[PDB]
Amino acid sequence: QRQTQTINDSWKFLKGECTAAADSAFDDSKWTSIHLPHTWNTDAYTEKDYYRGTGWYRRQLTLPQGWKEKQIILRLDAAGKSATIYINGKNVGEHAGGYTACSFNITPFLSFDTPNTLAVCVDNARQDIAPISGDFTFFGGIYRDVWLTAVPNQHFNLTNHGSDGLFISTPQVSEEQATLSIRGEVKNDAPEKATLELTHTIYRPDGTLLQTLKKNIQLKAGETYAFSNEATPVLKPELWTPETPRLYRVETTLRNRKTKTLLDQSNHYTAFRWFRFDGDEGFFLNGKPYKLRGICRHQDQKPIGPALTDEMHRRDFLLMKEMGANFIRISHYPQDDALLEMCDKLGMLAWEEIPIIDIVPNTPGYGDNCERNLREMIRQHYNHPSIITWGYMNEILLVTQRKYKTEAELKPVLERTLALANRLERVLKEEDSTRISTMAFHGSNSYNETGLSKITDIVGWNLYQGWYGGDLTGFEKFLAQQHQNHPTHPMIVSEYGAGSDKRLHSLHPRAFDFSIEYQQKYLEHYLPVLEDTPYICGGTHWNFIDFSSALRDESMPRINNKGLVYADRTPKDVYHYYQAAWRKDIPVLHIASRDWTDRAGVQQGNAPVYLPVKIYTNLSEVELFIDGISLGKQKTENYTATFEVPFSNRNPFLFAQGNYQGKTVQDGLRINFTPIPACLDANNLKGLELAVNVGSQCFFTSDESQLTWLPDQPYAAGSWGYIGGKEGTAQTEIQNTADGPLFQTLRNEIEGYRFDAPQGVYEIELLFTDIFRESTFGISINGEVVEESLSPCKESGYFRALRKKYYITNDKEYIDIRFHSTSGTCFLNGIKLRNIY
Amino acid sequence: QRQTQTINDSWKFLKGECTAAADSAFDDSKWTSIHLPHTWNTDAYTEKDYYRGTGWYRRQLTLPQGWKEKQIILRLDAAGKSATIYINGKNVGEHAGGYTACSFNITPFLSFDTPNTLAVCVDNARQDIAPISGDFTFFGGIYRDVWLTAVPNQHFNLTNHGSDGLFISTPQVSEEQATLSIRGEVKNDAPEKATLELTHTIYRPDGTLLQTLKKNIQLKAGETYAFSNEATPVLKPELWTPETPRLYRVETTLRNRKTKTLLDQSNHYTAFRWFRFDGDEGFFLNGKPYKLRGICRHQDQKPIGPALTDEMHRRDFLLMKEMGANFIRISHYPQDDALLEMCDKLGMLAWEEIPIIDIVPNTPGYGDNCERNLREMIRQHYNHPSIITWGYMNEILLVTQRKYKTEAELKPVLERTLALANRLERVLKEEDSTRISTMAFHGSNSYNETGLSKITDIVGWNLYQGWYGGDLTGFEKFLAQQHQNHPTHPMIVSEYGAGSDKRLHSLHPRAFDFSIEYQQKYLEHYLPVLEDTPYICGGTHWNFIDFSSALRDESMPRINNKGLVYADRTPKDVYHYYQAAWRKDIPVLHIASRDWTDRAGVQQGNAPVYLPVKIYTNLSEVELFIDGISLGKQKTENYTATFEVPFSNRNPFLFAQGNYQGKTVQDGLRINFTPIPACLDANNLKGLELAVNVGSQCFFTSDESQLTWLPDQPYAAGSWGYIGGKEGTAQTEIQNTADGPLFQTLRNEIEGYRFDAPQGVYEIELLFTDIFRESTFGISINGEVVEESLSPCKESGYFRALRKKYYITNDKEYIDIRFHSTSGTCFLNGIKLRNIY
Ligand SMILES: [Ca+2]
Ligand SMILES: [Ca+2]
Ligand SMILES: [K+]
Ligand SMILES: [K+]
Repeated sequence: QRQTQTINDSWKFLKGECTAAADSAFDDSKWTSIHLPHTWNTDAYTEKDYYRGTGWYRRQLTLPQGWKEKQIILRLDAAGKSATIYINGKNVGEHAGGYTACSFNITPFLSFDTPNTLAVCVDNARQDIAPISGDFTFFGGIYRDVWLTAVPNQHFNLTNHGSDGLFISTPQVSEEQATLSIRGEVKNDAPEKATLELTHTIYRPDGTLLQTLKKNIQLKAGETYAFSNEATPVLKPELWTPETPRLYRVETTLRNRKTKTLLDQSNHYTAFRWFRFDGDEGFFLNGKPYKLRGICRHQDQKPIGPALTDEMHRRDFLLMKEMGANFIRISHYPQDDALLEMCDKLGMLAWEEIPIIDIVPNTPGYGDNCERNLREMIRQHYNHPSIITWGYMNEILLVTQRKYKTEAELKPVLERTLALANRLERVLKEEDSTRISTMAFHGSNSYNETGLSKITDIVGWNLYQGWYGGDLTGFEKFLAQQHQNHPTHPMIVSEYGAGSDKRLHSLHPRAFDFSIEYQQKYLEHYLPVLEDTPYICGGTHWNFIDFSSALRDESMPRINNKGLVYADRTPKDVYHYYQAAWRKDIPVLHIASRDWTDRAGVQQGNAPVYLPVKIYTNLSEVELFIDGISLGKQKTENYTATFEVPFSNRNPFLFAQGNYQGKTVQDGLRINFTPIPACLDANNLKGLELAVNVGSQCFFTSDESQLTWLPDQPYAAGSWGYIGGKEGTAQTEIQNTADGPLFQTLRNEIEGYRFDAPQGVYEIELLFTDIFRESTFGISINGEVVEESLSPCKESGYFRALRKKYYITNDKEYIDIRFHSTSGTCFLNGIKLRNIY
Repeated sequence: QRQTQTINDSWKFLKGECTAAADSAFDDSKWTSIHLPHTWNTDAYTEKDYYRGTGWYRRQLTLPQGWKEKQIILRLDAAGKSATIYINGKNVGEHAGGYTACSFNITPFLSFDTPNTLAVCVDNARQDIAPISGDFTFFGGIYRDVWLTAVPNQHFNLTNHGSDGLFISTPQVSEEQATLSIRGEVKNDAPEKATLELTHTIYRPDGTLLQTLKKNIQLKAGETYAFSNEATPVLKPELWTPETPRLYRVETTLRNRKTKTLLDQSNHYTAFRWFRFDGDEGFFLNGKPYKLRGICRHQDQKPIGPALTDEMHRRDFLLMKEMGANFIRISHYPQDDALLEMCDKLGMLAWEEIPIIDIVPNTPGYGDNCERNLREMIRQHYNHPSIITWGYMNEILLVTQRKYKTEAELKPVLERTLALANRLERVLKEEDSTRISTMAFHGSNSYNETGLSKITDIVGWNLYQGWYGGDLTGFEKFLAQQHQNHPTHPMIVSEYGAGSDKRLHSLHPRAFDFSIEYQQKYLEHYLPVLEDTPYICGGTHWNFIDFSSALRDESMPRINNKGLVYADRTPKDVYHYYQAAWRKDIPVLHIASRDWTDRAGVQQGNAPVYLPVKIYTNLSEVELFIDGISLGKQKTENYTATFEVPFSNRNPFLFAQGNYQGKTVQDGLRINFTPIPACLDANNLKGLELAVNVGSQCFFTSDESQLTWLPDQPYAAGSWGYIGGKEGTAQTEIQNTADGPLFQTLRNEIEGYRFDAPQGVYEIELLFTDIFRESTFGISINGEVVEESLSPCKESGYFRALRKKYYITNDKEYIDIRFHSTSGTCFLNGIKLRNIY
């Protein structure tokens, strides 16, 4: 019989090279105790320069005596980026690739009456292994399951590109009938021949038997045997869709032909579906038009990296499925079996790819490792009915076009690129003729002009109009252009998204302020275009999660914040916009304010402060209440509705309801509101901490201090605000603060800041960061100099926070701060006023 | 005149020893760029052995030309645990004590032509500085503001024990009139004699001028002049309470006698109140009985330690004040001026102490440094009218009596201890006769038998009956016996609390399961005893926050989790228990399920799963709905009501309402519910992840995977559950897992675990941690051996997680897992079951 179990436990780990670390008798007691899955790159969640290099893993293998006559296969499901396996000091094998499995028959190197030592040397510094470039962290270590499989001396091949050795397909599929094809290899590692019986048992979705195939076979000592048995056509077969994931189990059994002793067994699922892509009418599943509703998903989770356990992969999947998605771009690398098991069983169409990104370098051996990862991916994930397309390149021209400008420089790189591309297209269709090929392009017509877009069956456009420049309307314009010029290339929008940050909100959202509201604006424009345009087969949203990308700065450094859920898998409000549009079966009513629970605003006297509250819903009409008071009904358009809500009380309870298919549907939540006075006097100063996000139109709420910094406002008599200057913005990371975004916007060429305020003693905090890589200025308040010559970049350097507090005695009816430029410009990034006496 | 500003910006930091790190011509370019406040000890949030030792801070000081003729005073508000300060390489001064400020006149060391170097050597290893022991982390670094103050040559004394140099008190206070005493010192740092005018301006709470006092003073060169001025008696003074914090501003001004030019100015608050502690009748404020409704507050915040900005101290105060507290025990050390400012101005009585804890060591200079720290605390904080008592020792016999059990070992230690207490009591009464002295005891009568309880004006008892032993009712019993045996000693319950973990919930809460429910049970019992016993002055709940204590393991290692709010200052549900009991002015209606948003339970058929939902409120009657369905109106007792709630749907909306003072009050929220079947079959197995918290009556929801592990249940025909064994519990930290509490409980001597499940292919995961520091045992599943000789402690060691996954083919109608001992005992800490095929 076959025994499969993990050996994820009882490991020792050492970061860095170490000579003698493979030896049986090496002393490792001072090493770190760990448990797989593991990564040594949690540093990538704070450090841009994460450790790329070597690390050593050691674990004892003490073999069970019942395995004395079995073959022992070791499987590493992934290790980034490469691994060399030692058993008792003997090199057993090596693997190149961070996202595909590898397996080794380790029987010869094992003892059965002594301890055996397993030692894995892992390296994520190697430049001959994909990816070498791309918008994510190249995490090092053994971050998927590690298995031991013991099998009898005759068994199915388990050392074919780390796969299961068996491959099931369906050559023909129609409403009326379909045909099955069960192929694989049997291996005999006994010293003598053997006569076997092979059995293929096929079960309907409902568990009952549909058919048994039997074929007797013989193998001589040390031979591997290739079979390929068609099956009786299945009549009126139950077809698979994401919505009806009908699966047929196929159980393949290997027994000794005389004694009928069971030897080895291996189960797989199969399904019956066909599909095509149409440059004019889109995607067709089982003959019917089918809009692909997709998201892409990276595999990491802050702060553990990609060392996820399998229930986390399943949790991720439940979230994408409850949102209503029917398609997933598994990108940019092949992901855990735990995930693909769910796309088959619970139902999701799948696109899977290997990470060849940005630029084909002239690195010796790169192309060859790429082709092996393509074969590994395809052979390992071949039996997953959910997968309908493989891909191998994503934006392969992006860095190439940035780094090479002349036609002379482009020439050799475009040739390398077009070569590797056609090569892999051939490797793909040689490994699998049942699925579609695909490539993903950044938003450039040069993928057409260079020839790259004639290569695959379908094309993916990564489109960011309205985020990385352009207009939101350029998105549908870019796609209509591609469709008139290239009407036979069927298109998927394989990427679109906008960053958001829970700390930032705006009544006037713009791109690259990273407010919750701009990302919503961007997605609310993109999604109907995807749903209502026939030559768009679908879109895959980039990305389902906020994910690790150590090289990024922007509002959340080390993080790509374009997710629909946060890194911990709490959903952003906009997740429920997708749900409203994609789940018609249930009611969706979501007050879109879980991202905006700590609100502030400038208050005229005692009048209520108006701030928008948004609702995502599939109901047609919704009514919103604040502390019991109705704010009327509103008809939904585009699954959304905004109310202008009067905030007053400090802990208001928001409540929404509406009718859906005859049932009443409700939602509610409490939030926090703090009014800030527009006109300071001695009463409203008690307990006031007036804090302004100078140079920005966003409310910034610290997640460290819970303080909200108000949008900048110009000075008006009776009130407070800035005098002169223009808004300035950076996306570079700011040292020495948790509150990056507050320092990344500033009022440049500022002339003053004024507070009309009563006489007294005041605490003034000034926030500076020089983002213009020289500025020197003096600061006076009510005619007294508080800085003679402040130069933030000479004190602290560029992109580094300075917070300076001053105690100020106001003997006037105002607090007038003036800036006196002497070099460069005057700038101010934030200001906070408190009355002390 | 006077200019005060921070120099928190533009610092360089190096951890560890460094030679010549003080020299101006040192190269610190490869040091770390940091911004004060800073601690080098964020490692304490993960590591138990956090680094204790030396750290170096360097800054350039470039002085304004307008300061050329002024005295520059440098003030460090805190450095843990000691600081030595260097100006341009020359030792300026030293300070011992991590929680009090220090100040130095650095004018003689500075130049105005060339830049200056400020270097600070900070050390958190010195054993001659308190604390040497105690249940919190001794963070190193400069974690409070650092100031420069430039003053003219005649100025108020700023180098008296780091204080403001002024001392204002009210020698007599009644409702009819009060006296006011305004004292301080003036320093003439000029080489020439000076003749000055000293002005005190006293303002009513409403801002109007009440009195101007004026005296001429004359100072020789270099002289320090002590003034003591008595104001006119204040008639019908506005009395201060936490509910009415009326403050009188005292403005003290120094003028050049001839030219009338203003030289220096210092503002302070005084207030008029008197208080009294009675052994029979408790606490009296301004003649009226007053119950002290207190909390304690540590000053750290995960993961930045004590390096809080001042708006974070203000945030903490607001939450404390919104809860209804009127008393804060500022422990175990004095804290930020930003905190005491809110106590005076927004209203909260205060006890403040220095950290002499656990054992008076036999260390030279420790007594001397404790005395210096007590003088510093009283002088630096003398002018805060909220402070009504000073303390200096907390549980000073706790470690003494653990370490020494023989009278010969105890005799010297008790003499050292009584000597220091008696020393510090007279220092306190020397420094401040306007305030009560206090000492906090652990739950032992030895404080009475040693005479420690005879030293201070009042005594505090730290009491944990129902947490660290005993029954809940032993709390009121311990207090009653104290009161009858020592009726003249007035009593505060100065610590009481119980740990809790958002991940743990129990329908049968018990001590040290760390469930949210047990902490509620404990506090629901303690609070009314505090409210209703007359001879209890009040209590200070331990603690307001979950806080850093590196030596703690238990359910959240490195964290003391007895908070009313989490480390990030999100409130626990029980925070609103206090709010309902203590706020009469606002309505309080809180569904107690923000701590329990991810529910799950065992479902019989399609019958609904019943789970308690608690409500905290000061309403007399509440009505709970679930998904629009009402569940009745309940009468509240002890500010709480519990409903038995039927859960079926996945995303239920809970809604609560009642009446308060005529108006309708509401609350509501969504949570998640996952039903787990009691009887497994083909249908309900698809999508099922049956996970069990073996050997515990707690639900455990992982905050990493979001999966809930069910309380254990014994096997029953047709269902699933354990067979044999007893429950076992460890508080030691579990290596190699984020889900510690799951692995801390187990079924010891277990015999099997069984699921009545259909035939198929199942994934079983078993969880192991040996907690008994030898067990070896075998495991079989339906008679198939899966482990011949598993010894968790031999493969991994004690208190380390093992997660083993097995794939098993089940030909039967049950899955039967049996354990077969060999050495030690069999055990299981967790089990999870999925159906693959
Ligand atoms: Ca896995
Ligand atoms: Ca401070
Ligand atoms: K700003
Ligand atoms: K357990």
